[PDB]
Amino acid sequence: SHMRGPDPTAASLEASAGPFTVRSFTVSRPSGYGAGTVYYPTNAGGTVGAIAIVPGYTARQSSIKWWGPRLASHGFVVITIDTNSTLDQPESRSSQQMAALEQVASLNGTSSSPIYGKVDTARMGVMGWSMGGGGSLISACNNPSLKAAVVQAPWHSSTNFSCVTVPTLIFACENDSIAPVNSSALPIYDSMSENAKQFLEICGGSHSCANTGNSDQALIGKKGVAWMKRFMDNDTRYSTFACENPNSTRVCDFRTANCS
Repeated sequence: SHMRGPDPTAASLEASAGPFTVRSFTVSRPSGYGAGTVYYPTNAGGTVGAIAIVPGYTARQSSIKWWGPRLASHGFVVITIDTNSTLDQPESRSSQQMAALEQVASLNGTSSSPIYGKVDTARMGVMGWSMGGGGSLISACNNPSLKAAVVQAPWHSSTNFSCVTVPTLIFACENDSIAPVNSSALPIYDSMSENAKQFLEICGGSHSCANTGNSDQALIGKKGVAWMKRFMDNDTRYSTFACENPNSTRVCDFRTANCS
């Protein structure tokens, strides 16, 4: 019972910004991770959940930053991070992701912070690209109270994510050469038995097909926002957009199970 904003439409979800005004700040003393930018709604009308987003191997915040304003404008506090090192592996990335959520919780309690009192610390979600995606799944396995996960071209040495009980959306990139769909994304998707889950493969995509500047932001943004609003807010006004096949020629494989 955490509704923010009006009933959504396709158009309102496809737009570059949702209903809320977004401001941001850069974390002064990032504690447990490399750097962070916090995006927040000024006017969501209530506390909102928090989401931490982690980049890929070799990559920096810029690679995933487009998600920060996109999600925050629909009613989330969103921290986009740099890892301690561009060469951190998935386990490290998961620890840093959780550290980022932890510092957002601290700042929610800090009267000097722009996000003072804006966060519902009981409602948190995880996202990431590449190893940041594999780290997000680790996070969800270790912390089953997380409300949702949205990952893109996830990377891990294993495909065994049967441990993920949280609602999980996987964006895959059809022609990914780093994390091939058939040997990575689809096995990971199929390993999950215990949860609402979805698999959306972007036609022609390379490993970076869901990153900042991508050609499919209306589609990808609509789906990521819809999944987060549905599951982080238990907002069934978003069931339509979270669960649907989005009838897009830019989707080359779509699967979902246990969605409502």
